[PDB]
Amino acid sequence: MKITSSNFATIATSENFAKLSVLPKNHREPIKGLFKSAVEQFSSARDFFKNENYSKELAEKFNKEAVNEAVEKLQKAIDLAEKQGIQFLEHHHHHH
Amino acid sequence: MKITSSNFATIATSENFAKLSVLPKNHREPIKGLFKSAVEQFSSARDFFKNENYSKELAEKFNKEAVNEAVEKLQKAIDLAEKQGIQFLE
Repeated sequence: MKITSSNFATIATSENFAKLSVLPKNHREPIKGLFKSAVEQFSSARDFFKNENYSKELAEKFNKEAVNEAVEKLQKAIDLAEKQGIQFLEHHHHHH
Repeated sequence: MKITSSNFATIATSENFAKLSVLPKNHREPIKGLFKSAVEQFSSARDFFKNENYSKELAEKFNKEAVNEAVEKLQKAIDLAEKQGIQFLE
């Protein structure tokens, strides 16, 4: 699947994370690492908005670049995982 | 009510998790966390039988203790919730 800034949060779920548990430790730990790293970086990308010493311009720029790096990392983990036959869950709007 | 292995599925639902967004935040956050943590753990406990590197004795032992723990979580979640006036279905 294609990770974007819009759909990140709806794909990087504990469910999709739990699917990684079938890979051998050799392949599983680095993928779990990229996944949890992207998620930590994504969920922190807006924190400069609340930092009073940062301008709105810089906080918006940083937010944008942190998200794009987290998206890149999640794409890397998903792509590594799909080559091993893992199929992640899409977001089905009518289920929420 | 009081949570057990058989009743966990019937109680921890989206409907019941829906009733919790109405809560005031200081109460709303930890009870949503406990609830969500319980569900995720109840489910992960089933992947123990998928691990071919686990003896069936070990996989069953871990399955119970994980379930048991998820039951503790959902119980207090429900304790902490009903104390704020949320009726759940039996």
